[PDB]
Amino acid sequence: ILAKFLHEL
Amino acid sequence: GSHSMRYFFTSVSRPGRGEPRFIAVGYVDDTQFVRFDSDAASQRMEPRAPWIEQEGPEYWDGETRKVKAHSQTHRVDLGTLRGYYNQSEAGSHTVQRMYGCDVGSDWRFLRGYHQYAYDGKDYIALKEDLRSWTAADMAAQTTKHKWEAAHVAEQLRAYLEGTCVEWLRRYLENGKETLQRTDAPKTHMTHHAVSDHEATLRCWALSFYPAEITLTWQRDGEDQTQDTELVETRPAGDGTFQKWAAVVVPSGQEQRYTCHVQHEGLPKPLTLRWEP
Amino acid sequence: MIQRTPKIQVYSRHPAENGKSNFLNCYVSGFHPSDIEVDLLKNGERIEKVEHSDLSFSKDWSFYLLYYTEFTPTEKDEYACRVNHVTLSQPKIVKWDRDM
Ligand SMILES: [Ca+2]
Repeated sequence: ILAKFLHEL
Repeated sequence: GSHSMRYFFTSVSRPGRGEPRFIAVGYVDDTQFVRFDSDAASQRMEPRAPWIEQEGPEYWDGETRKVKAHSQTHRVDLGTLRGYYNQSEAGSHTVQRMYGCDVGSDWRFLRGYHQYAYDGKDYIALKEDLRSWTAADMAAQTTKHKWEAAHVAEQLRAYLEGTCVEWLRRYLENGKETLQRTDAPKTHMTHHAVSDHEATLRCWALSFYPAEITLTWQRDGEDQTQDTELVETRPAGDGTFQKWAAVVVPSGQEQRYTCHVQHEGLPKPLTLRWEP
Repeated sequence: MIQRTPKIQVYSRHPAENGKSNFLNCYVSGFHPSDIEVDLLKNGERIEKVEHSDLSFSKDWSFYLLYYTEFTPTEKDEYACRVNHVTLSQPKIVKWDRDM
């Protein structure tokens, strides 16, 4: 499964 | 023995007001199991292996939500990076991201990854302790500082050591008939005259899985790189891989050369000699 | 910016046997950026039904793709992959060799 969220750069 | 789950994301900007293209693919070991492509008709995460199709609508709905959210993050990031590098709107630029986890023979966590690139070069990556970052340049240092302040590494670490490993184990189980197989290379050698005083010997490894393989030529038992050629390992298209290595030799001296093959599928390295 | 020209291999899925159905592959790899055009050719003419893999990339961030189509090799017919990319002045044509 993919990560649940990513932080912007 | 060991296994990995990896996701690969590419985002490409298009000039002016064109929207960026976003592609996501996921792999267990060397087997692709899902894909998303923003240009494609479905606008959904799609299966690419038979064993993932048994996941129900909740899986596909959740993964499609998440992959869309991933694409939105990369859209913003393309904008941020354009400013950081002082670039115009006229050109196309590319962000790539890879993340995932490896497990050992016992299926316990071995290592985790999260790497990011801009315009084909390393931008920032998570170090192996999963607590600290390596930044390529001044722009990436800005991102490092923001990600430090926001405790991003701690959040990733939870994913890489927890969720990633658990789902990898589930996939390994559900896809056991095809993921837990190794296919040893079928090997052979071919020979062709290249003049009246030289000949090519080519050592072939076919139909193997996983992709990692080593082919090496020896002359009288001594490693030989002079006058050899090795191609990149390549997909056959049916889930296995192919590779060859070749050496140019004096005519009549073919028997001095051996090709050596190492692969997880072989209980011992193979040695081949031109046998016709 | 780090740009890279494509490596190209042209090959069959199975060992070629003349008059037996098989798949002709063109594997393009090592390239950056990702936009690429690939044509599979029989005796210089485009082959009509060609499929391709999903874009992915390698450990050095360079991209790779497989293009493939059904074909039945014979001793006489010439097969080739023709590739265009921003790094190239003109399209590169690689001819199929059944022992490569
Ligand atoms: Ca745009």
